This record gives sequence, C-alpha cells and structure tokens, in this order.
Amino acid sequence: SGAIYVGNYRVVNRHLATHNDWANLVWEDSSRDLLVSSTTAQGCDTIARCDCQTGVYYCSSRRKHYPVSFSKPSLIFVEASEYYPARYQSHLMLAVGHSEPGDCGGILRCQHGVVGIVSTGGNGLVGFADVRDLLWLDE
Ligand SMILES: CN1c2ccccc2C[C@@H]1C(=O)N1CCC[C@H](C(N)=O)C1
Ligand SMILES: [Zn+2]
Repeated sequence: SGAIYVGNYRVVNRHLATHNDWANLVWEDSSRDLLVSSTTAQGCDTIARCDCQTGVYYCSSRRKHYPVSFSKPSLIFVEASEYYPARYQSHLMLAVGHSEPGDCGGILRCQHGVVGIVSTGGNGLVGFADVRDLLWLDE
C-alpha cells in the first residue's frame, strides 16, 4: 500500500483505489495502473521533473529503502492478475530489486523529488509507474 500527496491530489495504484478515491476522481488510466483523487487537505510531497534513471524506493515487505537503477518509462507486458487481464502497461520503469504483493504504492525518489510508485514485481524485479510527466499535479 501507499500514496503520493501533492497539492490537493492523492496519487494511488488504480487497482488499490478506495470507494472514496473513486467518489473524488480526478483522472485514472488502467494502462498505467494510476488513479488520482482530490483531497481537502494540502499534501506533503514534491514531484521530480527530470530524466534520472537512479533513485531509492521504499519496500514495505522488508521495512527498508533500497537504491535502484531503472529503465526509462516504457510499454511492458504484464501477466494477468486478479485486477487486470494480461496486457501492456505503459509508462512503466523496471529495476532489479525485491517486491512482493503488498509492496505496490511504495515511493521511488531521486534527488529532485518523487519519481513514481511500485506497481509490479516478482522474479527479483520491481516495476514503478512513472508520474514525472503529469505536469498538472503541481498547478
Ligand atoms: C507486485 N507483484 C508481485 C510480486 C511478487 C510476486 C507476484 C507479484 C504480482 C504483483 C504484480 O506485479 N501485479 C499484481 C497487481 C497488479 C499489478 C499491475 N500493475 O498490473 C501486477
Ligand atoms: Zn531526478
């Protein structure tokens, strides 16, 4: 689990969005596994606007942060799950690192701010949904 809180927005994995996220919906995209809802309180986080390909992510299944090198946002085939049929997920960045079911939502950060959130895993890999292109999160 986990979310990004920036301005009056809350960014979560679309497959983990709550009834309240959907009732306050701003934008969602199944192909990216992202959903953004509106909040009444002002959020804590800063979004990176950069092309970093190294950073640090939080892994809840180990209660620890790990440094990672990750691929540029791209279209990657993701196997069927209880949440989605087998499909290509866009704007996804892969890295070698630990991730289990339950780790989705962990934040990936570089020196410029938040880069994205854990969205895929297994096989000693961890995939992150990029948010750096969502320029409207800041205005
Ligand atoms: C975190 N993952 C994981 C880790 C170890 C072992 C098995 C898994 C599966 C899970 C996974 O990749 N998912 C499931 C939930 C929806 C995600 C999506 N963006 O489509 C895909
Ligand atoms: Zn950066």
